[PDB]
Amino acid sequence: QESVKEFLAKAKEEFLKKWESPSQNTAQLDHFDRIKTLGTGSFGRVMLVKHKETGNHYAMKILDKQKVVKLKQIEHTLNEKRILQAVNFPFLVKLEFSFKDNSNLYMVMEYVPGGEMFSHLRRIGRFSEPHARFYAAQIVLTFEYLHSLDLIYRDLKPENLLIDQQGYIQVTDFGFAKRVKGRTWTLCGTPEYLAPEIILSKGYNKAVDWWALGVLIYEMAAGYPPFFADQPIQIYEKIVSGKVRFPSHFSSDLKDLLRNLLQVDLTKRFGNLKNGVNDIKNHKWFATTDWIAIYQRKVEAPFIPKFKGPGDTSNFDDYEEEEIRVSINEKCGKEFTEF
Ligand SMILES: N[C@@H]1CO[C@H](CNC(=O)c2ccc(F)cc2)[C@H]1O
Repeated sequence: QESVKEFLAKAKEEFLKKWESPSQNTAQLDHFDRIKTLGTGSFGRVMLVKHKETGNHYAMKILDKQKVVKLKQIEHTLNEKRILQAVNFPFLVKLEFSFKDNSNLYMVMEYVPGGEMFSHLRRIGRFSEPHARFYAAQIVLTFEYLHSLDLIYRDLKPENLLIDQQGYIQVTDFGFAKRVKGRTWTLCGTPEYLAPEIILSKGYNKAVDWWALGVLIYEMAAGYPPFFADQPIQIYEKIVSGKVRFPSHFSSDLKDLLRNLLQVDLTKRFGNLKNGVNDIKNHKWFATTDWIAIYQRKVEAPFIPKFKGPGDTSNFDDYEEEEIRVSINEKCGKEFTEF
């Protein structure tokens, strides 16, 4: 379809111009008031902040340079910021500013007050097939966009899908995203979502994102993931086995799509065949989906999150509030020169 082809050609031109000349140093810490911690991690946290002059709210991701180095995430952190400042798509959280100081790296993103898909899924138990299909269609279009730019995402899971005020998805956390034209080798991702070729230490490609979509659709429609077990070693054994059990309430069309996404042989997996993404878009499970209307945000969403305004944090959870310290001496300057 020439209209999709010309869309993706323009998308790649615009991405490459920003990729080749990344923006740097577009804000500073004392232009923001700190409001609340929204999430934590091994080397960083995300905080709700308010810009002092405009009053706008943002989600500020703060990474400690010394911890990034110790946990061997330097390349990944540079990938994350360089990719985020270059992309533009309706279902991706937008990077608004970035900067660094003696101690930390900062990525200031749009704030999405509806919270994570994960919270809403675990509260209701499972989504109906139409509800799962609405979110799945947005991921299919997002992966078509990213893959056309030679980007692998590598972190699909319900916690990384935020729900906006119109009920649409915004994908966040580009910590494992990478520009890859062929194969890549790093072990990364949450256990339940890993493709077999990652578990087996192979050189793998963008087909791992389509496997992860299969896991996400199964979990949305069942309420639990397909390879669930109590410990990672047992999860990994189930993933590599080539078997799955579907609930009887799944439609036949859903089962068929999932068998083709959760295909252990990556050379036979939907999304990775000669027709690429069109084997997924044209599948019977998606027959009711108007792909253009989803992209244009014209479909009424199945669920509108409840929140009081752009400063409401009620859909995120509570964490111990810790200082943001900035040393008087510069740390790890060489490693993060390009940030
Ligand atoms: N666990 C670590 C700390 O929290 C990170 C993920 N959270 C976001 O990316 C985010 C949250 C809300 C929002 F409005 C925008 C972005 C993760 O790396």
